[PDB]
Amino acid sequence: PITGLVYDQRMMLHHNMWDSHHPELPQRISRIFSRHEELRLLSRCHRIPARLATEEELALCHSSKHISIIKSSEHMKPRDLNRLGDEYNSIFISNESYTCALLAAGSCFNSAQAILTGQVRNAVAIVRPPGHHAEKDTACGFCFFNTAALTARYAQSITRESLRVLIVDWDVHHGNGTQHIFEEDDSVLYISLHRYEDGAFFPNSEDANYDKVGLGKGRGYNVNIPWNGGKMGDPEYMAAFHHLVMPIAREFAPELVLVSAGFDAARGDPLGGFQVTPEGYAHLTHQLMSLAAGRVLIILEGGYNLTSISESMSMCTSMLLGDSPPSTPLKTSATVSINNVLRAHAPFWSSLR
Ligand SMILES: CC(C)N(Cc1ccc(C(=O)NO)cc1)S(=O)(=O)c1cc(F)c(F)c(F)c1F
Ligand SMILES: [K+]
Ligand SMILES: [K+]
Ligand SMILES: [Zn+2]
Repeated sequence: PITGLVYDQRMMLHHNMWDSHHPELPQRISRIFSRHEELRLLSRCHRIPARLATEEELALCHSSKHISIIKSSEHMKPRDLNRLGDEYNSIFISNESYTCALLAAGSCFNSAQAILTGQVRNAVAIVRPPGHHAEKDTACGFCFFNTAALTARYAQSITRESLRVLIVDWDVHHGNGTQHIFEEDDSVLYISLHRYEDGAFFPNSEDANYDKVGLGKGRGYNVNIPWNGGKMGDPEYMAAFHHLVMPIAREFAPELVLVSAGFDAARGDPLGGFQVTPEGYAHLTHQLMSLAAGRVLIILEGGYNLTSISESMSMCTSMLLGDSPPSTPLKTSATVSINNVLRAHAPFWSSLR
């Protein structure tokens, strides 16, 4: 009945040479770690060591070319780091970026290992850079390799290839890379909540809309819950979990739950525009703990208000440790969104009928 925690300050070395105020700050992870200490959560966890992902583990989800190109940045001069970064959508690169992305992924592998070997029940991974925009063949949106996707495949690689993994992605952005990597896969259920605004919200693709339900054997195993019409918060997220995430997840009956846990839907986030509270994130975590015999790994993705993400992710760890959850009409467009997803997925999930 133990909660694992992974954090390594080396992941702070990834930085933006040209704009030291870029919102994907090194101190994102140290602020979260400090708040865990400050709230006396750290001493209640089992510390799991960070490690580098291997290049063969990266090949679970990424092409050898993508791996080689990102690895080549390790010794690039600033001019070439700027040029390579600019070939992607919203990427900055320093000489330490590749190392840090390996550390983020390997830390989560070690956390998934600790859960699956029974050394801990659940775990939290305070990692950067994030992962969920990363595609098989390209970097995107502050992400180099798809940490959560890789962790799902790593978990399958040490148990069975068809181990049922649920990925709940509550970062305010669509995890396009995660969706694409698993789009034909019935072993990995991807559920994303994200601001959409009819394609105007980053990453600006109709791939994030509710009618993208998966392909082939994966049809039904991709659930997009897209928000339109401005600011959402706890009522909308609790409703989406009650009508959609939890009924589908229970029917899927995952053997492992990964949370792509960006905290940029948080109150105070400058990039998400939403108002999910730390208590709200606590309740979302508490709900997910009812799945997979409690085998839940929470993985930091985005989230840019340092105070918001520190309080929100700490509230999640508090829930993993077994603490009692803390203590409103939906916006009309949120009801429309939830009903659109319900109609899209009732063909595949009996719990929605
Ligand atoms: C496009 C916009 C949404 N951004 C990129 C982004 C990507 C991923 C996440 C995330 O959290 N994904 O899960 C959050 C933000 S930006 O930060 O505001 C931004 C930063 C810059 F440095 C720029 F030069 C620039 F033009 C710019 F738009
Ligand atoms: K998401
Ligand atoms: K899928
Ligand atoms: Zn995000």
